[PDB]
Amino acid sequence: YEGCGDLTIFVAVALNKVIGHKNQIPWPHITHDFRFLRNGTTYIPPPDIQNVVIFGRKTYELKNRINVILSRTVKEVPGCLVYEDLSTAIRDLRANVPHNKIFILGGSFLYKEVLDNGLCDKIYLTRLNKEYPGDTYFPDIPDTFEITAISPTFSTDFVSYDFVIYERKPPFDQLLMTGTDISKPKYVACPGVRIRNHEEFQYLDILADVLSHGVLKPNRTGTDAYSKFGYQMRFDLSRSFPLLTTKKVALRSIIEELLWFIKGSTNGNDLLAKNVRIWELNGRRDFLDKNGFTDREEHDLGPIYGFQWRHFGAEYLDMHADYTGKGIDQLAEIINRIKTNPNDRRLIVCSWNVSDLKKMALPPCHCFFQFYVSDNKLSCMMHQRSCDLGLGVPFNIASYSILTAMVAQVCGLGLGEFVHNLADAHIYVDHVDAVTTQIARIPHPFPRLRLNPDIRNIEDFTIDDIVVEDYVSHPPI
Amino acid sequence: YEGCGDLTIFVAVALNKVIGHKNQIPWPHITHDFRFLRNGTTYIPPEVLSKNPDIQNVVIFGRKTYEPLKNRINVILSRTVKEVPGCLVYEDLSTAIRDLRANVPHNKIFILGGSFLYKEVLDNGLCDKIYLTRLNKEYPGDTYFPDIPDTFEITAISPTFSTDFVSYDFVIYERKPPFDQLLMTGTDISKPKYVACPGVRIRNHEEFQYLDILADVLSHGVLKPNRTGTDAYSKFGYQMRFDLSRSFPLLTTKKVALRSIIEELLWFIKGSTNGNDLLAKNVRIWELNGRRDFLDKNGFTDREEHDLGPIYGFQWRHFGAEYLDMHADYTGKGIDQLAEIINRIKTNPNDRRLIVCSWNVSDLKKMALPPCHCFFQFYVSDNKLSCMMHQRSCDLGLGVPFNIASYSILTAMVAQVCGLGLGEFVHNLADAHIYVDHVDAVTTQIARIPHPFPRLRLNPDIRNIEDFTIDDIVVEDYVSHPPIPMAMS
Ligand SMILES: [Cl-]
Ligand SMILES: [Cl-]
Repeated sequence: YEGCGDLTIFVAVALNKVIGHKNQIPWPHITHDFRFLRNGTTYIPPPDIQNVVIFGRKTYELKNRINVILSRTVKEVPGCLVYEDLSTAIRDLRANVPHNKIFILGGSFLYKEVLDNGLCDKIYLTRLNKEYPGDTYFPDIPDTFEITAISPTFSTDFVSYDFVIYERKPPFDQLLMTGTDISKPKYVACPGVRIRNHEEFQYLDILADVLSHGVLKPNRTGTDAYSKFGYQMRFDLSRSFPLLTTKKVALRSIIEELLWFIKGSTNGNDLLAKNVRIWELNGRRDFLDKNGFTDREEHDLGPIYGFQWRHFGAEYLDMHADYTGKGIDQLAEIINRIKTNPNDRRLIVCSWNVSDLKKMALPPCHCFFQFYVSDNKLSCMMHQRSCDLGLGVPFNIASYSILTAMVAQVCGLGLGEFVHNLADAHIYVDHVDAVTTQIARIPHPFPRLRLNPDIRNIEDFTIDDIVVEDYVSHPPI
Repeated sequence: YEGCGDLTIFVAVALNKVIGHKNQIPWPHITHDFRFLRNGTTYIPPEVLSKNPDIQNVVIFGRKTYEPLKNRINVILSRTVKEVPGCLVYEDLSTAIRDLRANVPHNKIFILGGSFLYKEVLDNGLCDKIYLTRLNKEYPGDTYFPDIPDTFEITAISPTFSTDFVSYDFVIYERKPPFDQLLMTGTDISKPKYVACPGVRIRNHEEFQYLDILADVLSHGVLKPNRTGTDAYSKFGYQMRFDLSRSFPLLTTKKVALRSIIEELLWFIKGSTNGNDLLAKNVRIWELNGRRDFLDKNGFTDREEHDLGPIYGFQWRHFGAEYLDMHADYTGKGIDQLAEIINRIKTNPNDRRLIVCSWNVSDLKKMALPPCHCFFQFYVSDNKLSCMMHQRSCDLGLGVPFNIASYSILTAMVAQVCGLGLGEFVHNLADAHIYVDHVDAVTTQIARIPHPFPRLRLNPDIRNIEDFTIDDIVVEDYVSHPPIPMAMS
């Protein structure tokens, strides 16, 4: 295979490695993916030259490109060049047919032959987060390749997906003009990935930033933490559901917790009854008496989140009390105001009720969020005063992404962005090794969120009405 | 001068253009400036370094310039000394360069001064690049750097730095994308309508954060109505940060009324809700919103003129108190958040709950305006105080520059009283907008090249935050472009 190196693959691959079913594409058409494949395969560095596109006899369909077929069962096709061998086809085109670049568009045998003889330098692979029935498969990529580029996660009504590139294996004034010493972070997330458009990299980079540059200082828990202050992350909720994929995150507890905030409950038995334990330790006899709540029942958590959302300013008594018509129903008012005046700049739910702090088991961590409406899409921004990057923050991202999607449905709006402000972002010293493993993992396409579309009031959502589809993740750490 | 082009200048220059005084540096030494000059004049590209291991840069001066500059070929121009301890000497510049390039293997030639040498280099177009340390203070002197020809523009700006006695930055003046990066966005493969200072390619001045946001909102913001009747271009979610140990971020691209910012802050701190307290000091920030017509239109029909309700100050000092009117005595009532958080910082700086919140949901309806700067959080690490503030509604043209300054002063005040050094101010913008009638103003502003930021000096004797007065809060070395008129809508 002399002179047949540097061939580029384009392919779309399901989660179970299927690329074809009965000579057809095993999934419903992804228009986006064909826009992508076209754009990549027609690009000419900046007169009438074209790129070459090669496929096997099976691949049953291309404009503005040279088409080359590999068959031993046909030598004539309308419009196409035909060859019996890959060896023969590459040598011939590169000597006698003037072109820019050669792409390989498929048949498993074409891909296996291209891969087995080390003839491919680059693979543009559309990753689909779903298994599809099939009979034709993309061969395993040899350990000789790594992913160097990742796009944002996208989605259709039936799958989430992205594009990757696999490949084989700074001017002085930019340093001088910082004003600081001219002469490398101890930790870098996925150093091999050079084009880093997956939203999850926002999170990996922050982990890496805190471990590299955070100050080791103490805190209320006893265990110390590396800490740094001030970050902002954004997630496009029209596109994907930002549930982290570099480790497995379970959401059942997060969703029950959100629903419980929405019901305005301060009763921790409501969660335990569903075997949700997030809040258990903070409702126990020990923790309560230690924090001065001698006179309160176990699992009475005080006027925390849910109380503030539905009853801000009401006098708290106990978790059994009736607070209907008491205090200000922030959540209800703000949903109403979104429907009635989407341009309002005060679409805020504040849990940081300063008067009620002394009565709370834990003062709120996600203290404050604000909605925004622009072109019929709902955005949300949330302030998080204390941010556990090891264990906490990933649940918080999902929670407020789900809430925003919930509020958008009931208000008849599309989805914009969740913007998450982190104040004291920290990694506890015990988690340094878990995190080091995490930032080394290449992220999968994010999942999608599907809400029951019949639900028209925020109070009517239940756990079955909130489904995350197509969640592929690395193992739990 | 055949073959005598691309000479590179390094120079340090006062606001009045003085580079020398009695053969001495006019200002107290800036060691940072020497390290900068050193690093710039001794740098060899690794390409060249590997193919010539011992190669050095050349550095030229006239006899006058009185310190050999290690790791460089020191060249010295004179007509009155034929040899110097370990240097090359020449009658004139012309021959120096010709000889150096013909017969003395070197990497790059730098011109380190004498006015006449700078003058000769500029006049004859021999220089392609100037590395200039800008000082925001005039100093007495007798040697000046020549005016820089209109043929040069600034292409790089460092962060603003400061010493005990001046603020300064570094700039570069100069004469005059891979396909996978585009494909892998997943979106269109093929320019924003507005770009701030497009000639500046290295953009480390912090003010660029604010200038880039102005351009972003103009380029991509959505025009939307609001409660003022004047519409605005609007976009959601930004974050800016300012290093308050290096400089005070008073915007330089327009003249900002510092005095009005300070009086307003002191007014918040005292917990006052009487707009007359500001008017009595000819500060008019709040006048429109305490007016009869505006109070009545928003239902505050039995309220006294310029009684603004339980806004900011009241919330900082008396959160949860019952508001009666602006004359009522509230001492002891409500929760004194400012006092308590100040106390928490001293007692336990690693507390993760150092929050002052003005967004009192129970009091929103009694307010003239619900607060725009809702909520701020303090943070300590390495004995440095940082602050993060959430602004729900951000008037980019008029309000935001005041906010940045206001909270930077506050963080400095709180730092001083807690015995802390200075960290960062971190500004979170939610609804960031440009009103339609500020569009020309801002387009003017974003083309202007930032000056180095000023410095903040607090009276060190003040130990309680309530004892600060305007004389105690000084901003030094403020250089700015002219003011830009903008209507309050
Ligand atoms: Cl407003
Ligand atoms: Cl905490």
